[PDB]
Amino acid sequence: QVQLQESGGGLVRPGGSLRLSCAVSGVSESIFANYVVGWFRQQDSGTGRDLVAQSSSDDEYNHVSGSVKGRFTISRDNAKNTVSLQMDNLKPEDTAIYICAAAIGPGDNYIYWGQGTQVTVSSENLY
Amino acid sequence: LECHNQQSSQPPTTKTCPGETNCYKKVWRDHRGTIIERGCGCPTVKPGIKLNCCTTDKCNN
Ligand code: NI
Ligand code: NI
Ligand code: NI
Ligand code: NI
Ligand code: NI
Ligand code: NI
Ligand code: NI
Ligand code: NI
Ligand code: NI
Repeated sequence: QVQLQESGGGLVRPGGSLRLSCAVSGVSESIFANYVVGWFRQQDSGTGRDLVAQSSSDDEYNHVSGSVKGRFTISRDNAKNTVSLQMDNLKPEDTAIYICAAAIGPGDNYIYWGQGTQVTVSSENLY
Repeated sequence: LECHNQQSSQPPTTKTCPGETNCYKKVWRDHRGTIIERGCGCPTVKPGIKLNCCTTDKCNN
């Protein structure tokens, strides 16, 4: 069965960078090439799950949201079955839970969903 | 599950989709002002569309 594992969360100081990654377990044949793998940001009470990036072989279904354009970048190792989201110049406003999702194909619905990983940008003391 | 489906700022309407645990609110600007399309499920999306997927009933407002 397909199951999505995320990795890379934590606390980043303002202006730093950090790379999340989402590995699609299942499809262990490694023929998931065209899973439209999405990265969503959930800022708790504010807003539900906001699509921040979408990764597909199909150009029209491979893009980044304009809000983070220029700061975030997606990468793919289809062979190793990973979809990474590198986040540079991280601002406090980017503090949120980032979740991975996978659709079986371009235009189909995100039916697979990830665990979630917290990203915190603040510069404040962690106790 | 239950989710809205009205377009942009028409009066709130509902659509019941049994089993669908996620919902969506898509926004694109277009020539004719901010257009909004709400519905069931969490769909993959073409370029330049503000997608927001959601998890509770009638939460894609
Ligand atoms: Ni939002
Ligand atoms: Ni192309
Ligand atoms: Ni292109
Ligand atoms: Ni692009
Ligand atoms: Ni700020
Ligand atoms: Ni198409
Ligand atoms: Ni219900
Ligand atoms: Ni029902
Ligand atoms: Ni409502």
